[PDB]
Amino acid sequence: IAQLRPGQEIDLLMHCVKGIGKDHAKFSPVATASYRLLPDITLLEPVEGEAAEELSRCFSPGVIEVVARVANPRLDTFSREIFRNEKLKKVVRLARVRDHYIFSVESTGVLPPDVLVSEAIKVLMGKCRRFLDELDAV
Amino acid sequence: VEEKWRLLPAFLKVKGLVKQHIDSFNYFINVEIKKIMKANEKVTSDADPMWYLKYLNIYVGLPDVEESFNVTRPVSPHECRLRDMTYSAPITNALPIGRMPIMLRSSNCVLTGKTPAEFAKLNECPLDPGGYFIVKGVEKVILIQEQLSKNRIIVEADRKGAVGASVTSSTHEKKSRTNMAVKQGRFYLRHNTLSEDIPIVIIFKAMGVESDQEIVQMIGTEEHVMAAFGPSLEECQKAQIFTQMQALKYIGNKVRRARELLASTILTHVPVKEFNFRAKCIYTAVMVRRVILADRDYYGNKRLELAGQLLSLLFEDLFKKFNSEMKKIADQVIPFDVVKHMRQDQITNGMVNAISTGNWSLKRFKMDRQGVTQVLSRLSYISALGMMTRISSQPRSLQPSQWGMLCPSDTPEGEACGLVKNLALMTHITTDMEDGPIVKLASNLGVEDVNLLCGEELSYPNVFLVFLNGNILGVIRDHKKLVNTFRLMRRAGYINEFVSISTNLTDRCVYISSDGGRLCRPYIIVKKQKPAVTNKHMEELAQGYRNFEDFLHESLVEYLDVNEENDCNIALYEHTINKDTTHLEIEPFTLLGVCAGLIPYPHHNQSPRNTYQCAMGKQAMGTIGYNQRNRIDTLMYLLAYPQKPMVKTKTIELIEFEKLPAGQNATVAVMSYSGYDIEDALVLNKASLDRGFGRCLVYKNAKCTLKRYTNQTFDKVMGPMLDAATRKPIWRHEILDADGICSPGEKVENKQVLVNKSMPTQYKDVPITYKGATDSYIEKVMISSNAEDAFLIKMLLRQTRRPEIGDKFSSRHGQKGVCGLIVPQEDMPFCDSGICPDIIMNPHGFPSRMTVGKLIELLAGKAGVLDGRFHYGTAFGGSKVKDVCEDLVRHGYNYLGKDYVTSGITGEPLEAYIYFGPVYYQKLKHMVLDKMHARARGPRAVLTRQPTEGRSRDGGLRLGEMERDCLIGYGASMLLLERLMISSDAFEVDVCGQCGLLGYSGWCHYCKSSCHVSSLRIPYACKLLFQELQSMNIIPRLKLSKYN
Amino acid sequence: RITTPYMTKYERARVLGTRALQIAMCAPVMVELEGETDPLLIAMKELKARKIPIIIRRYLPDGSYEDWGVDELIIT
Amino acid sequence: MIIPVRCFTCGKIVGNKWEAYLGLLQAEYTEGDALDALGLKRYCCRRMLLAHVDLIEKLLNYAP
Amino acid sequence: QPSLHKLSIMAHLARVKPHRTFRFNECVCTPYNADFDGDEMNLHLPQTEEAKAEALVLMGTKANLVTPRNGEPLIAAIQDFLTGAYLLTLKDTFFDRAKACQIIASILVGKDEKIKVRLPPPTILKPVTLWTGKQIFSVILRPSDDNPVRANLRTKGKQYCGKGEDLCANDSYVTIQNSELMSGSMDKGTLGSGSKNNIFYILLRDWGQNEAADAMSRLARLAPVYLSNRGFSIGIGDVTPGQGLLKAKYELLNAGYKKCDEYIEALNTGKLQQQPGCTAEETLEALILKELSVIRDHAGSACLRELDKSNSPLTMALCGSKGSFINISQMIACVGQQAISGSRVPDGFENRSLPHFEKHSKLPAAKGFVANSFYSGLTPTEFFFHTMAGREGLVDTAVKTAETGYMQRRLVKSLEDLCSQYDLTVRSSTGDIIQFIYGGDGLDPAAMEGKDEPLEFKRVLDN
Amino acid sequence: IVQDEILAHRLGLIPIHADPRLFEYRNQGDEEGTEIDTLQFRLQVRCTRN
Amino acid sequence: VNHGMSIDRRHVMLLSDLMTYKGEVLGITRFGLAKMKESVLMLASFEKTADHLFDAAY
Amino acid sequence: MIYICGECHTENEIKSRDPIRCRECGYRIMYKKRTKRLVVFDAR
Amino acid sequence: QGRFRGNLSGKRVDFSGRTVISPDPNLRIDEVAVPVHVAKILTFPEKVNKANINFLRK
DNA sequence: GTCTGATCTCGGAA
DNA sequence: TTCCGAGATCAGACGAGAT
Ligand SMILES: [Mg+2]
Ligand SMILES: [Zn+2]
Ligand SMILES: [Zn+2]
Ligand SMILES: [Zn+2]
Repeated sequence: IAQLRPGQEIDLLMHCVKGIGKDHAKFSPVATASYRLLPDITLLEPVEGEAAEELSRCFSPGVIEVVARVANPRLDTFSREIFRNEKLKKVVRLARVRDHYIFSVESTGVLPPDVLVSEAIKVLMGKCRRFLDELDAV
Repeated sequence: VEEKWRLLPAFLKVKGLVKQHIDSFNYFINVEIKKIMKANEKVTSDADPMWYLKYLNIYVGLPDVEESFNVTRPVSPHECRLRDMTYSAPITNALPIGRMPIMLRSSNCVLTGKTPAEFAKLNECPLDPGGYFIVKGVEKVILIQEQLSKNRIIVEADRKGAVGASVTSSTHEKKSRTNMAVKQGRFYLRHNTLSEDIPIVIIFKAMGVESDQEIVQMIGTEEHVMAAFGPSLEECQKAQIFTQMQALKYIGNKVRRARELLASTILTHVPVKEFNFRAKCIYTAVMVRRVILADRDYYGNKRLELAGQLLSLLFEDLFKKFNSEMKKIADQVIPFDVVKHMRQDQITNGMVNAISTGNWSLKRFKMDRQGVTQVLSRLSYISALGMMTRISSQPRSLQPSQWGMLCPSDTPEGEACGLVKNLALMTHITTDMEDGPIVKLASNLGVEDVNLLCGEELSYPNVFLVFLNGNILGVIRDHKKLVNTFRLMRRAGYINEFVSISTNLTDRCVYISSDGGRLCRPYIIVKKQKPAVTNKHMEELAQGYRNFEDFLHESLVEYLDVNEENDCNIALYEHTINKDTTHLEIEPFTLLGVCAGLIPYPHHNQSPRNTYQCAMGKQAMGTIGYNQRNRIDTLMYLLAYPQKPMVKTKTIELIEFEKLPAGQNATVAVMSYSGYDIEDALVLNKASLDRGFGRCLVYKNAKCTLKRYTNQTFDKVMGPMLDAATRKPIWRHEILDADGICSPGEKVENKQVLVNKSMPTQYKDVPITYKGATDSYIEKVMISSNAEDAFLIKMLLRQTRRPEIGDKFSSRHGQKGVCGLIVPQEDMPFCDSGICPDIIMNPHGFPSRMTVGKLIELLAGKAGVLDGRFHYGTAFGGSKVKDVCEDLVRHGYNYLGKDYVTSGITGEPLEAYIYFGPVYYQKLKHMVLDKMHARARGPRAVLTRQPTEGRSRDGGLRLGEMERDCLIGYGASMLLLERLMISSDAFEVDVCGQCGLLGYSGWCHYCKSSCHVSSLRIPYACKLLFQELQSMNIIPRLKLSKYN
Repeated sequence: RITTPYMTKYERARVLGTRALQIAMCAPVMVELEGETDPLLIAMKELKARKIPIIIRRYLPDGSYEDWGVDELIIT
Repeated sequence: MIIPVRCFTCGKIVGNKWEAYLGLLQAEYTEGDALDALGLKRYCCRRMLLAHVDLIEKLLNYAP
Repeated sequence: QPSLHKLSIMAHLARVKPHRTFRFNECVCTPYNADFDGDEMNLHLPQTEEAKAEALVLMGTKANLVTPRNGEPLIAAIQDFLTGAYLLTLKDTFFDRAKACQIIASILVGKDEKIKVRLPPPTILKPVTLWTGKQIFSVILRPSDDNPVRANLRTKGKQYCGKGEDLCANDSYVTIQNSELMSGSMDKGTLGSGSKNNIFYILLRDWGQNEAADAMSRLARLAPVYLSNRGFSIGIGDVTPGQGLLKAKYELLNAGYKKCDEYIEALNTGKLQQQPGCTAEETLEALILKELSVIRDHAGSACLRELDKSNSPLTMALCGSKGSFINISQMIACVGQQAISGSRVPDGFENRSLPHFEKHSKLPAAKGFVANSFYSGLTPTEFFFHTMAGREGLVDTAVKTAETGYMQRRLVKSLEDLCSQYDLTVRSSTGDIIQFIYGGDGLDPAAMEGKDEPLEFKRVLDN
Repeated sequence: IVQDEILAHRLGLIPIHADPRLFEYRNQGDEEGTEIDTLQFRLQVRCTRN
Repeated sequence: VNHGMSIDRRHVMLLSDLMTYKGEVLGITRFGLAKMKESVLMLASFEKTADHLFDAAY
Repeated sequence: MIYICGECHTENEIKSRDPIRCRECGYRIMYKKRTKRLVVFDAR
Repeated sequence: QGRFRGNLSGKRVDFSGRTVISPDPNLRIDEVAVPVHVAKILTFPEKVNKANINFLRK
């Protein structure tokens, strides 16, 4: 919190309140709560004969198998190194699936992340039932 | 060939930055006070010639302060900064004379030599430049003025080839300008003591050379154009029968407003004469020689007067005023220390009042240089160091003679677009020296003068005439042997390293300059195509087994001024060495200053974008010193969490800027977002500002002092007026604390009282209230006596401001920008790994400004944080893009940095990739809380009854006369009556019909008849025009008419 | 009858200038207004309905004049 | 001044990783892989330790 | 506060927002000459009701859309809006009813929330149905069904195809019929300030000034909403020369230097022919400049041929939003000869510009030519000469405003008391006639159309 | 030596392991707390030499 | 038109026609204002405020 | 009234019209003790 | 600085303010966003005229 | 520290 | 013979605004 030298005091009470994260970012329950679409990489042409290990170092390390097989696409960070090669850029189209993403919630530690998400869905449902009861009044 | 940069951190330890201010003052203390006593001994009087006062020496001791009779205690410089004193030391059988202020880190200041552990008990920051006097509490620098050279034959073009030498008397009493004009083909010698432009052959016959054969032999023996000296003047001399030497003093003896043998010594002064005028004639003849053979802004001509040269202009005059008043006393009381101790007021309040009010008002030297001193700008660290290396002028365009001496890009814009320069890194202003061994080697190496026939010094090629400091010292047949032998001698070390021999072959004059004040710079000597550093030397300097001054005596590094750079073949790098290289270049990033040089990749930006930053680098908002909490200064801006930059240069390490940085480095993502970033504006996010991105700390300062009067009554600080309870006023005396001074650690609203300073008329209280707009917390309250011990009390007001809409950020490339919008974090284009940006920057700042150096900082920074490394982007070097780009690939990033983001608002991925990375954004001191202003109706000025000027005085902003024409051109008539009579000066006046004049109220005093008096409606400023016109004899007699 | 039959922008400004200041001193309103409280917004409702009790006195610079009703002019 | 306890961009708790970081640099650990030992994956939370200067141990000297 | 023309004071309606900044729409910033780099500007508040109408009618922004020097419009799109609407009306964009109703429904706040906004029928139906970009830009000119605006405009554009009227594949030829953008892309010259055939000028003259201010305040709301979801961004990939530039610049720097080595050698070693202007060593430099400007413009043409489309500084230069094609050649290929007041850089030392070169060298890169572009970074002599030529920009703005401020003052202190009287004569204050009709025809220069003619009859008849 | 607000801001960013949805929002200003809305903490550090 | 900077001729047709309508070409300096205007305060608000006010009192 | 020395940091009870010197020093820079009131701060 | 060129023509003016500007595209071209604190200070005297009686009372 | 028209003194001529 | 041309010296001025 702070550093001191001898003869110095810190005396303070605190008050904690329940706050939305959009009020101030110190109320934010999550470090990063981003998501990303799962990539899928299709070799249109079969690649073999030392161009496979060329395509190995081109991508992310774990993504590929060595002929060339796209072993596990989920680990791919989009460096987009293929287009530097000038030969394999015509070979493989890289793509990301639209309706298949990858969430990555990392909580600060207030609530465990499996209860952050199930609370996050729970207040979106509450945000629309708040409006559906407005139409029932009118 | 590999490592030669190491000479620069060894040069900076010796005499590089803010050490030229110090050495110049250390020369002034340790030499110049003992060269004024030799000029001003022997105080004698005429009313008694049998006594004598004779000064032996002056010593200037250590800084002290007395608060009583004989305490005589010493002082740290950060006590004079608090108690508003002046950091000064006594001047001294062995009795005191006065007190003179000492610049910090000088030879007699306290701060020199002492370790950072001892800087704590002296409460001073170790990363603090020095070179500033502490006068009356504030800290003033003497700015480096640049003057033109002394006794210089300048050939200008007034009408046709006029030449004037602005001789400066070594006996410093006067400075005269003996210019030479041409009127209708004839030369003249216009002066300010001569009532007539007298022909020059009149002077020559007055100077002892009487015959006319000698004069042409002086001017031109080879005739081709110097024959056209003939029918110009020596015929015009002969046209009136006036061949005589005594008779031609007589024509001078009339116009000079036998008596002119003496008054020809106040003409072309520094050519010396012992009534042997032969040396004077050649110097006038060479001045004519230029004209018949025929650059004011070129830096061999510009000498620099530093802080120690400029104080010696003062102290010599203040010693003389102390000296002559001893004669005025000894001639008063004889028909002696005890009538001298009250003249301790003379030097002390003379020297101090010249620094605080920046006025050398010296009638003895007829100079009135205004604004020589400036208060230090403690806005950031480099805004202090950017003031220490500053040059004020007395042209605006950049000359290439400023290469290596001054920063090309560090300048203001506005009134001073090229008139306030900044010193570069590896420069050195020179000091004076003796001219003994210079002459002694000149006369051995070969020179001869006053015995040579007039004809010799002429168009013949082998007549290079040696000039030292502007005085001819003979002629040499072979220029090369002289220039080369002196240069070998200087390198060997027999002659002073600073002296420079330069040769102009257009007019055969070699120029030995030992001037002092010349801009100088070091280079690595190139004898044949192999340089002299030899690498192994660059290794000695590595262990320290050698010092930069050992390079000089080993003839490996040469100091070159601007004049010698005409004769050299400076190679920039190792690989551009030629057949005739001469000197080489130590480290080519040293041509940039210390405000630029902060910029990473300045050699990729357009050059008018570095210059914008040199202004904004001084305006940065960051940390000031390690004693930044104990300083109580009038306005101190502090950052909450500063960060050293990710892309440092090499000048940042020599300054130790990263030891006390200014500005964070935020992950920008240059893209166009939400349309609130159009004109250089830039979107921030409301999470980083909630996480503490650039929280401000603006520290004001309010003070008061409680003086004891001549009435022997004094000021009181009586406590709060509790009303109906112990509770203090409704909010007015709520923070007072019962000792008077407010309590530290408490908030002050508007119009709340800090102290109850009560004044004797009987006591009227003058309560010192805090105005502000927002609230401020007291941090410290200091209590002390000043010099005249009167209980000064100083407050210190915290205020933290998160940067909201309006607060100007810059971007370390001169692309400044008000923060137009603050979006929430969840509305912002996060990339794949989760990183939402902090500062979305508009990409239209790039293709017109062409600041490509910014685009590499997002690359060199982003590769830098991912590797755990600080990438050097210096000037002319640093980390290239072809190796930074292959470092992003190892961490799985795009090799240009353009990262695939998905949009925050819509959730779909963005159509194009977005550049992304950390660049060093420095907040700077233009926050909108200091500039928000509105004036409904407030104070009016007492004289003209218009609203006042300033926001401190509740404002009113001048609808100027340029905006009057805009309101004219719209045709809005009833607006201008409303905007310049109704809501500015709505006055009401009474005039009378007959004799029409301003008569007060109901009737007009002239013609008391009271009947015709009819009120008008007028602006008050027009009524004040009529009433001050009528004060002089102009009488505006208004003749009214009714409204039709 | 000889000047321009178009209401200039300097005549529309002052007619809206003084009909605003007249109606801000409780003048009788001619447009049976619909809740406008800005007196200037009432006056543009007066102009478009062409009910303003104002006649422009146009001065030819010799000194002769020529009247023009605001009903009798072509606004933009 | 002192280490800001959050990242400015994401807000990972990073104030508790300063003396754990300085304890790593006291050992052999290079400037790069010291931050990989503390669990700092992305670079924006990595610059909060890398680009940070610690004035608070230096100001304390001049604050008796 | 540096009021330089009539448009520096303008009235504005006032909406009390929540901040301490004066925030205005960025279309009206070129009349103020106001960037947002920390600039301040004053706000007067007229008190009487007569001075309130004189602000609204005479000095309102809806009245002074047009500067009185030319008749050009000064209030029009700046920066992002131009590069937003160019990227939207570009031929390649296609929106589905997902994004089409999202971009369109951005234009429904603040006097616009009460219109039945009519999306036009889509221009592809069968294989997938989707709109085009230009069909959504037509919603700016005519959002409702009962809107009476029918805008018409046919003009050239920047990067004009030269041959072909409107049918060539470069597609820089605007044709709007009845406020429906039919072909072409919106450059600066069809949306920005300074052109008398942008739509906001065409909507001004033909359909009143309320429809021009609405269609300009529609685009300022619409075009960032497209661009912030399309992500226009610059990077260093947008500045790196490809492979084709480097082998082109290397030969042009060699073959441009062989001749200038010979043209110098043809002067001093022997006999050189002379241009009629002056002698040798004056026409040599004018023949140096011809071969160096050959270099920076062929390499500037070598850059632009290989520079791929959707490049960010190229896209900002095609529509004239920011920076021309000169700046792209300076950043990428080669920045040319740095000239000081119309010549090569003068020798500040004796017969030599800087002591690195040789005496009497008239060589390129010794008298001011910079060979490296801003990407590959300037060298120390090259950086100095660019600074020397850069300061002449900064020095001259300090001294010109010291003179044209005075020249503004003398001009308006003689010319202020003239007004066109009611019998069309223009007289002084004292009654004396200066002009019998104002300018021969008695016509506003402000309302005047291009070519100093009030109509330009080809445009009105086709309208 | 840490300034008051910057201390009070740095106490804000510290996360707190007490889970929400046990508590409710703070209705009024209500700077006293009602032990159903708030959660108080104390910090008393005074350092000497050992 | 040499400096870009397009302008209507009707502005220059007014500036020229003011500058030469009283006999001779009256350049817009301090001196040409005296030969153009009769009123004092319009001259007195321009340069030479001292002489123009005393001479019009003479 | 209790003040704190320049560097001695000893609480010196002075009174009015008293020189500001110090016990165990001579140094005349005397700061004031921090207030005793409950000061409420906002963590925003 | 004298009364002619600076106190009779270019005179200071009440009901007038000055801040730093920042963009806002979400306004019509005819509107300036004025801060609250300024708008509570700069006042317009609106006389009471049977249509703003209930509005000024409110 | 010039850029400025005005206003004073000299001088050569029908 | 006088008068008008051409030699010297003398004027007032040299942008807005801002803290
Ligand atoms: Mg600006
Ligand atoms: Zn009377
Ligand atoms: Zn983070
Ligand atoms: Zn003490």
